[PDB]
Amino acid sequence: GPHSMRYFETAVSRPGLEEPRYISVGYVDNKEFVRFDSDAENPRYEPRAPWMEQEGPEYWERETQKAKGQEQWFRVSLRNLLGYYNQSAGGSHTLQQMSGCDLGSDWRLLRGYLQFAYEGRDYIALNEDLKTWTAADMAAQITRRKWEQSGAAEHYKAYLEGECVEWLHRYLKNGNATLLRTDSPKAHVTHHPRSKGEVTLRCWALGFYPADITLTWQLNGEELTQDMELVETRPAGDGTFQKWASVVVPLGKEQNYTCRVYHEGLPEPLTLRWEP
Amino acid sequence: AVTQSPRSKVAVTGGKVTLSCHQTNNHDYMYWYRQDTGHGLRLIHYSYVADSTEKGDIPDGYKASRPSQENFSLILELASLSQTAVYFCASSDAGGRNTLYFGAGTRLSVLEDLRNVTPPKVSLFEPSKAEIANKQKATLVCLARGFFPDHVELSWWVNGKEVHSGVCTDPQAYKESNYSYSLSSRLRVSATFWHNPRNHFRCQVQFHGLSEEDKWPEGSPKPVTQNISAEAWGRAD
Amino acid sequence: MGIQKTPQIQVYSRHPPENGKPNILNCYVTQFHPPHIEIQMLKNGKKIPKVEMSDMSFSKDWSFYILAHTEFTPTETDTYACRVKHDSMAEPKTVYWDRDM
Amino acid sequence: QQVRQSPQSLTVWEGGTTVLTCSYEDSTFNYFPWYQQFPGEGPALLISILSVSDKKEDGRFTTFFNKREKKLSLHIIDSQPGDSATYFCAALYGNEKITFGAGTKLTIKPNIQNPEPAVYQLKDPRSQDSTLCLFTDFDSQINVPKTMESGTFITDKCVLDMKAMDSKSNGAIAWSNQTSFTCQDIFK
Amino acid sequence: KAPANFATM
Repeated sequence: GPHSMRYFETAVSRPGLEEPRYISVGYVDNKEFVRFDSDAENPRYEPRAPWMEQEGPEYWERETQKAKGQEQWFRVSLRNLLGYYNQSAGGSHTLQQMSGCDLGSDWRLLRGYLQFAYEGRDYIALNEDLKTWTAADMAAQITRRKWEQSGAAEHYKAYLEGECVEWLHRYLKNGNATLLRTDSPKAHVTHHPRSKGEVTLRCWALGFYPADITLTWQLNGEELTQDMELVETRPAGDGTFQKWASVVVPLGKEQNYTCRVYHEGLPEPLTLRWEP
Repeated sequence: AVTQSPRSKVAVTGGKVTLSCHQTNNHDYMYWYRQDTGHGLRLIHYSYVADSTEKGDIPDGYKASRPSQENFSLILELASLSQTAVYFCASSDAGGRNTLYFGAGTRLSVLEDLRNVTPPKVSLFEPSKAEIANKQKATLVCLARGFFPDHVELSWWVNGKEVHSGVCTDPQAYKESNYSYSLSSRLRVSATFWHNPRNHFRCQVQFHGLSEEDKWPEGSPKPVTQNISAEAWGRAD
Repeated sequence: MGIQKTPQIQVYSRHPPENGKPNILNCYVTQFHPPHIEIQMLKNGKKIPKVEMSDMSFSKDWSFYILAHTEFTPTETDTYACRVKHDSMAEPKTVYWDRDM
Repeated sequence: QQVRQSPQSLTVWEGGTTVLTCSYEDSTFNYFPWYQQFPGEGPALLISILSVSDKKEDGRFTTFFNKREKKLSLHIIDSQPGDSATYFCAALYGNEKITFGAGTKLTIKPNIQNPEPAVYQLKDPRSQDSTLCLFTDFDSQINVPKTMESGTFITDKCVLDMKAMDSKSNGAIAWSNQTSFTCQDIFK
Repeated sequence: KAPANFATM
């Protein structure tokens, strides 16, 4: 199947004496595997998945040096944007970056990403050609022109087609057994009266990993849409996740409704019903 | 632009020396490099933000100061013989792969005794009649002698404008004795250009010695940085 | 720029709640921007000390998320809540723990 | 040391191709710029290449990168006297600090093809008896003798080019702390 | 491994 790697980076300037907070998080197939935070007592890239313990000290040393360079880069970039937008000096501002690659099972690069946001809005992004830029506003045109003149896209293209692909491959080899790990959801239905002869049926899934999951309600073989509510999938805090989905139904008809739970850990989807 | 000051410095051993650099690139990173006999670019100190500095690879004997974004100075509190070298400032945007933009360099000589600093005698030898006759060319030869240290630049000026065609200058001053260097250059023109009395030829030797910062006692010439020229007019002889 | 996002808050227990069993109360706050946020967990309207905060992360829409958690032992009598202050909102938002959600 | 650059200096005949090479130790290095430094000036970026490429060309300059042997080179076609300069190779990984080689001093010289060597004496008119010796128009093969005596000085081959016409020439100068010397033997 | 950004914004 496909695979992905991403580095999500944030620098947040602070109105006082402190330099910007800089954080970088790496993901392989959407699982956090490394992290750097400038606010840590000893700021350094750290392993966040067991399988990253295969890398020697030089890996962590040189990645750490890289983060230190990025931190300066973000500091300079924040200061430049503050001038481009004519913003006041004593505020707080957020610059973010997403970078990485999607790979096929044949290890072909399917798509490279290199994009930024300022104050929560898209700022600039490298196009799919890995050669040209899309700039969202006036300030970003300044950046675009600057990067066009210095040939910046070529450097990101090199990263995305070379290192990004090659290191993702290495990480998948080292992380294979752990990346395949699943915990199946445990499911049950709860029954909660509400006014005018109606009841909420809430279908729960608990203790599952990874977070991806689908819950559906059905009646008489048709999947439902109205009277329905889903909560965002949420961590339990112990590395597993939780979700529920609910439907409002007529009192006396509850047992006609069935919930289905779809999750990769399961040998097949769960189907269940209120069982009083 | 990245501009260094001074262009040349002669200092006493144990004296204080400050080399300055000013950049108008609005760059955050600034650097000081050392180059020895035209080789190497060795990082002494650098700085990635106004008002702070970082130790480079060969920091010892040197301090740096970054009082503003534009300015980065290299400070030698107690100059030693071994700090005789050429020093280059640079700037860059962020660092890493971003291009370094360099100043034009500062030559430093550190000496035990500044009484040895001496400007050149500049002599212009006129072309041989045998060359003019046999080859329809006229080679003028300029010789600068008796100078110390070797911070000299020789240029030729024809009719008030600097020329580069027809010139070859020695790349390296020749050491004649402990405290005495010599340098030569030649300018070759056609016989008839030399034979024209309207043509003016000038060898200019730029000597870099002491500056205004140096105090000098009462009775003798201060061997300051200065231009010294020798000249000749063409003639139909 | 740019674009603020209002935090989305869930308060819920790690394990199914029972009065008298020790448990973990979570406050999961997502979809917010900017990243500056204040998060308290409250018992009877009073700040709980020693609430732990996860690392903050962000999503592909740029919005941030974080988990606050504390040890607790639910009872019939005690109210629990999570209170959040963020610049997207005029006033703090307080979300009470509902054990059925 | 991580970037190895040889030779210290090299001469190439005008119109020839100069080949400058460097080697590096860190196989992860992925950005390789060359800097050119002309006498009395500072280094300036000449050309650069990323490790995903084999070559980069700009006018008469080409850089080549060979990952397998960890070798970088710079080729200059139709070498001009104006290409005389020190060339620095360099390498780095990522955003790490640049590592420079020691630099190769390149001098491009004409190979003179109709040599008529001669020796002349010249006089300084602002002097009593001061003279020097000029050895000019000799061929580019021969070694200019060096002084076999304290008190007399002979300079190295110095090539000039009167771009007024087509007339390059090798020359060298000698002078002494005396008029006991004579130009007609000092040069051979 | 992470990106090492080039020119600043």
